[PDB]
Amino acid sequence: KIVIDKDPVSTSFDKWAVPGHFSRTLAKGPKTTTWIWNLHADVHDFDSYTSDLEEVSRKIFSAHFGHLAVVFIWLSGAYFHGARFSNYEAWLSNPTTIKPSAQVVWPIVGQEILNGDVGGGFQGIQITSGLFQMWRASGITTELQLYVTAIGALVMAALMLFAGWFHYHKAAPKLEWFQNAESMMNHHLGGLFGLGSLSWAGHQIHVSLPVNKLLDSGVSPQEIPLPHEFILNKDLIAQLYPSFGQGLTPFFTLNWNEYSDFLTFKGGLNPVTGGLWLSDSAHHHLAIAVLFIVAGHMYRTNWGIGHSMKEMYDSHKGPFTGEGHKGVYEIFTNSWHAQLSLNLALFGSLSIIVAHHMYSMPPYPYLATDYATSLCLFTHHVWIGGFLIVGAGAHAAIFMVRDYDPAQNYNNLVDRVLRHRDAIISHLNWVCIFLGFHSFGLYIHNDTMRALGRPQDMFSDAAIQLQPVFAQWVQGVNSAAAGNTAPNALANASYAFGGDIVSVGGKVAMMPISLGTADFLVHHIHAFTIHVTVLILLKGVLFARNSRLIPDKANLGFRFPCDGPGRGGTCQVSAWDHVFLGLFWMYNSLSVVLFHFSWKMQSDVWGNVTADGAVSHITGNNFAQGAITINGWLRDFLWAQASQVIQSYGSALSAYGLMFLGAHFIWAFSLMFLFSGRGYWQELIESIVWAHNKLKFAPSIQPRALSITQGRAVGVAHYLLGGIATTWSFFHARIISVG
Amino acid sequence: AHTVKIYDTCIGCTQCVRACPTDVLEMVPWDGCRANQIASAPRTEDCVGCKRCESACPTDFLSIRVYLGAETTRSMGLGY
Amino acid sequence: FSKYLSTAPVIGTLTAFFLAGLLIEINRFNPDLLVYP
Amino acid sequence: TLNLNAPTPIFGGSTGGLLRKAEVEEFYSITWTGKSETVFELPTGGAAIMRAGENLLRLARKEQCIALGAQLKDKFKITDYKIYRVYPSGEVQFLHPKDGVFPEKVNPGRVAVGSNKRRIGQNPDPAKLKFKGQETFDS
Amino acid sequence: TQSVGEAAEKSFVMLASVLFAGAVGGPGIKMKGQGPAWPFNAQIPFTPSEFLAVTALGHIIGTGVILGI
Amino acid sequence: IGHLSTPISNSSAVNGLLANLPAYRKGLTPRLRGLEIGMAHGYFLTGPFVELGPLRNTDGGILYGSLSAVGLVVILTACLALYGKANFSGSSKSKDATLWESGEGWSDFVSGWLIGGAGSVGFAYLLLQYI
Amino acid sequence: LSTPISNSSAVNGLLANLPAYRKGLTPRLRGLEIGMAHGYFLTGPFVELGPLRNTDGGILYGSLSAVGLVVILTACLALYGKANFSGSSKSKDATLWESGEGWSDFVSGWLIGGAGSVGFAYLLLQYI
Ligand code: CLA
Ligand code: CLA
Ligand code: CLA
Ligand SMILES: CC1=C(/C=C/C(C)=C/C=C/C(C)=C/C=C/C=C(C)/C=C/C=C(C)/C=C/C2=C(C)CCCC2(C)C)C(C)(C)CCC1
Ligand code: SF4
Ligand code: SF4
Repeated sequence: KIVIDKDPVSTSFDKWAVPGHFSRTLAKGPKTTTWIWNLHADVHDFDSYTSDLEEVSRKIFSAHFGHLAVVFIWLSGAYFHGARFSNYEAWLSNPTTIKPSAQVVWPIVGQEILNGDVGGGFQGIQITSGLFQMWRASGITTELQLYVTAIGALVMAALMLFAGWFHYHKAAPKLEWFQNAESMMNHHLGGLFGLGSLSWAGHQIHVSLPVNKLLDSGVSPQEIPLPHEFILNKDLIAQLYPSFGQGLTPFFTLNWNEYSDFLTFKGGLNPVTGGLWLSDSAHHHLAIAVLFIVAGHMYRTNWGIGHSMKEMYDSHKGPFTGEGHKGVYEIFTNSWHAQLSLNLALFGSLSIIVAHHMYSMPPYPYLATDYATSLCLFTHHVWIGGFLIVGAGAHAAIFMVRDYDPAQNYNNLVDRVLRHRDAIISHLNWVCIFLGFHSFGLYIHNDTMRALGRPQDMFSDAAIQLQPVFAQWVQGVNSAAAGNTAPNALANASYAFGGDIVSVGGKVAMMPISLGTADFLVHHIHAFTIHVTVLILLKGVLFARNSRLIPDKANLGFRFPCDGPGRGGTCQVSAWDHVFLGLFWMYNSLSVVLFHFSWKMQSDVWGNVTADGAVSHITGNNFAQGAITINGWLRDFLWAQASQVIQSYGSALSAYGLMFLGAHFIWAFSLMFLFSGRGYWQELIESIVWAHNKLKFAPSIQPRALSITQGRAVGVAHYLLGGIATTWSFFHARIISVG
Repeated sequence: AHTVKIYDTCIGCTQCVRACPTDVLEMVPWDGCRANQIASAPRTEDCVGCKRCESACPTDFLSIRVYLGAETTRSMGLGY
Repeated sequence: FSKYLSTAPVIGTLTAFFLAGLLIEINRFNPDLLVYP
Repeated sequence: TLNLNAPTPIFGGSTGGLLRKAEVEEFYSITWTGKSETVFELPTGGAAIMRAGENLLRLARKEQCIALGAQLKDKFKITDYKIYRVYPSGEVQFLHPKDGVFPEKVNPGRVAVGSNKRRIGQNPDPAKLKFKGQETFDS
Repeated sequence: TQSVGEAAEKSFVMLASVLFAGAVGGPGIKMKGQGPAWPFNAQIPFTPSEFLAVTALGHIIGTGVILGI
Repeated sequence: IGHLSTPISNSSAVNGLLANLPAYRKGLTPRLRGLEIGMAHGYFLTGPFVELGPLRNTDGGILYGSLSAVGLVVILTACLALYGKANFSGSSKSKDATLWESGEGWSDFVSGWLIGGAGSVGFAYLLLQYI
Repeated sequence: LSTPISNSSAVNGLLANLPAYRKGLTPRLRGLEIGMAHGYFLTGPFVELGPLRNTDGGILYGSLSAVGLVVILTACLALYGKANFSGSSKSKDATLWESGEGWSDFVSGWLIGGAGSVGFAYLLLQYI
């Protein structure tokens, strides 16, 4: 059933003059200067002012369309700049030497050295986003195709923005339509996810597979036929993998083995291009198609059959759980914040899997050996992936203060988690400290025995070994599966577990990443910093309503700065300060993951292979006996590999060296806000608003200090911007030079 | 324990009394008019110094003031 | 409609636009204004 | 008068409540009468159930027996609650409402302890009570 | 085994396995206390009938770990 | 109540180890129940020192290694007695009068701990260097 | 016979909402969707497996066998009419299948629906 209100709010520019018209206290006017910061925080905080569960949902359904628009604007910005201001057509002629370049700089006051000698006949900034290998995978040959996508995106950008107008200002849906989660999962698995990969199978077979099989032979970008010509001409396509002469007729008599030529299970790297065989990804997305379509006929709708989720959670209850999942379906239909937290966790955690599965199984042609790009899609999606988990911890806490109800949730699983929340945290507290001693303290042991000249006493490979036997048995059994347990696979799932090396050009696409004592030592640091980031974020969710210290933390709101200096001091008791605290730990958690990844590849995995057959890597296998101490981590990774970012002056990398200093600046600026407090900086306004009153021009909006949380929030927002953009500039001006 | 003083600028609004999380304060009859009321702190041994009280006095400069003093088990809010 | 143009952030960027727009054309016009000639 | 034992609400849980301090010094308790079978968030975790009662629950501190009442009276409209602080290991029974009426309301007979008959800038200076045991903020 | 023997360090694997057995095989025995009792009537918090099984279970688990490593 | 009712809280087969250890036990005198603790913690403490030490491959590794094991215990019976001076100011009488609530046998616990804390320690040095 | 697939809501939806148990349909039209269903796949076996398959002519003759069973099945649907409904004797329920009440057009609703299926399904495999 689809029930609608027709035009609840019309098209007026009249409310645009009143900022804070959505709210109550801010639709009256500012009296201090914090009212700007009081405004600009709680704009898109939709249940802060709105009480109507139906109307608060209609805003969210509209605003997603606008967020769907701004990606499409941004996508067209990639697709438009890919045609005019790129060396893309030249790059398809030669994928090995010429670097992917877009964002050409205007010829002005000195930034015209950033349009360096990149290749082709071109001058621009060498980019590392991999759109060139995403358009070479998509089958794009001419530069006209990149143009028509951009307008083709821009019309979808405009169509999405009109649809957000159409569904709130014109046709607002109701809450009984919103709460139909079972029909929503049926379509989102069926339409979006089932027909997602099926349509991409519908692209990749008829479009990508011919023109990318030809470019492996590499006849010419111009001499490859246009993508519509492989549907018109029946003879032209069936020259290669000749099953199209049989048509859809093996597909319609269930004799599917006649498509063993384009819909296959090759399973390796395409040795000319270093990427995944696009035949497999056609069979992948076809198997993903049928798996998701039959996943979408599962939930109950208005045709009687199906699983209904209020029936499944009930009678999933055991003796160690009491009521089990009674009422947990009633949470996720009644609270957007509980939905956003779970939607965020498996969205960021998903993207870290994308970062892991893209460097070890490179999906794209000439993305693997282009070390400028194969690094930068790991470390970007890892970085996105940690920020969403911190957002998953935030809205989980916001559910606890404002949306969680102990009336409905008696003796079920949110009740029994909250009723043992010390046993969770204190055992989590122990395993945090246990992990810090037995991972980081194994470096301080390793620091000292090298400083004291006792390398028989450190933890190394030629020393007291800490062998990762579980990660070597898993790396063994996955590398000996093509033929035993995966027979129809030709080679393994990846060459990262085991097998021979592969080269494209003169550079290595993939080789088995080995795990010794130095890899055991770093993998527990990851396990340590993830458990602390859990511990900060988990404690924020669990103690969000009350604790032993404050019994009404639920009354003081999600985001309140302190309860004052009482009880010895209660500075940062709120759940928001836990999300504020976990942000640096997620900064600490991920930046060592990147430091593990970007150093392990350069010394052990990436590098230049001889035409004799052996590989000389970039930083030269130093990760074995150098990475076990901090001084080796400082010298041989941080000090040594930053030699190209501070020597970037006078070259086309010179914008990176400014940012490597420019992010060192902002990171220092953030320390001013975290280390200080409000009641100092307020009283410096009092002497200064004295002076602006002194010369008879004082602002009627009287200035005040920033709020303590805004002092906290600007201290972390400049910390991350100062810290990640340092790593952003370091990782760029390292791997553009040596790769 | 903390010291809680109540100054003579109290306007008997009762906001402070209803802000204390441990019930340290109460309103008492005032004799300057025999119609208004002033706040009192008969149980300062339970004051934790949270300062929620002072955040409730409307007057431009507090009628109730919390001066942190000797700390104790009760004032530190220990359940242990 | 023009009352929306009068508000704080739209005028804190469009006057930030032409004023930065003045410095940028005069440098493209007249490069390296280091000393008063 | 406490009436211990009054029947506690049917709970079964909470690692977070009434630990070893209660068996060496000064635990607490709160008494009220439940006018339904409604559920409420405890200061420990959340649920108990309000009985007919005679509803007593040995909480941890004073702050939790005060913040329960400011949660009871708003949600469940019950202003009959009668907190305590215990016998032998504790100090004073019936800590609230100390007058029988709620001490946010005004009542004849109370004492004005801790009143300063001045303004706060009208306090003496700490330069003026050097090596003098008179408190600066005290009358 | 840097300070001991090669066939001496098996005895730590075998004797841990008797403690690994009876720590989680011990609380699984439903009918306990059936005779006989200890030889010198030592009032000890298990029976020799039960404890012989743990040493038997420990001898099987220890054979699995020793041959497993 | 105060505690929580899981299906495994206060289970029998873990309580049989709990109420029969020589610190929660029934009839042992505080000279003697500190011996069974000191015999316990001492025998394994010469584990880590003799196979993980500064010198491990010498005459010489079990001997010197096991000096530090009894060299650790003497810092422990020190830490036991500073706990005795600071928790038992005159052994102030408390709710149970265990060995642990009210003291009454603490320097019999302390002296009992040091007997096996040197006795069991060298016994392994007998069992490691010889046998 | 009461557990579990005689009693489930997944079958009681599908059982009732077929045109032999559906309430709203008429005997010309509920013999039609019954006729449209069984007739449509009946061309399936013959065009793949017949007396001759590797011919022109394998789909023509396969569909020509397909209407052959149907015209016997009009007779079998009418000889269940001419035997079970002799004198149009009622019973204690009197649906379409208990007593007749719609049977003279139900034998042709199969004929319209069954041979209308093979006339439909011939132009999918042989043609288009
Ligand atoms: C089922 C998971 C899945 C996987 C592993 C892939 C893999 C791939 N996709 Mg495909 N795709 C999928 C489903 C998937 N697809 C779906 C559902 C859609 C519709 C939204 C698409 C639409 C699509 C387009 C338009 C394109 C690709 C492309 C590709 C290739 C590029 C690398 C990449 O995307 O990162 C790998 C991604 C992941 C590892 C995360 C998977 C995310 C899904 C939602 C997980 C679903 C959960 C699943 C049931 C359980 C797995 C959990 C976890 C292990 C992932 C790679 C072979 C590109 C290509 O053609 O390259 C040549 C390309 O242009 N995909
Ligand atoms: C590099 C600086 C630094 C260090 C060493 C620490 C250390 C710690 N943080 Mg902290 N943290 C830091 C910066 C640091 N943090 C910053 C900048 C922030 C602001 C965002 C925080 C915010 C933060 C939060 C929010 C939390 C922590 C927690 C922790 C503890 C984690 C558990 C652990 O590993 O215990 C083991 C200890 C170590 C690994 C420290 C090094 C010890 C060495 C290796 C051994 C000692 C050698 C020797 C014996 C020393 C004595 C010698 C002498 C007596 C002779 C640990 C003590 C968490 C916690 O408390 O969990 C229980 C926690 O939740 N920190
Ligand atoms: C500044 C004072 C100081 C001195 C002189 C030493 C000396 C020593 N330390 Mg160091 N240590 C110190 C402070 C000191 N430590 C501090 C402050 C820390 C914390 C950061 C450490 C952390 C540290 C560690 C982790 C280790 C040492 C070890 C050692 C020993 C190496 C050689 C050896 O074992 O011979 C071989 C000889 C023996 C093992 C036996 C020697 C005699 C033992 C110590 C005592 C025998 C019992 C004795 C009769 C009574 C107890 C002595 C006690 C009361 C003083 C050497 C005895 C290593 C060691 O072997 O520990 C024992 C070792 O692993 N130290
Ligand atoms: C594996 C396992 C386990 C176990 C472990 C443990 C618990 C161990 C311990 C053990 C131990 C810990 C042992 C002990 C032993 C001891 C000994 C056996 C010693 C001896 C001693 C002696 C001999 C002494 C005496 C003396 C003295 C006192 C003086 C005089 C002289 C002499 C020398 C005689 C468990 C169950 C947990 C669980 C499962 C797994
Ligand atoms: S102390 Fe403050 S809140 Fe209390 S009555 Fe006086 S002015 Fe009102
Ligand atoms: S400081 Fe806090 S506890 Fe003390 S009286 Fe004021 S509000 Fe109440």
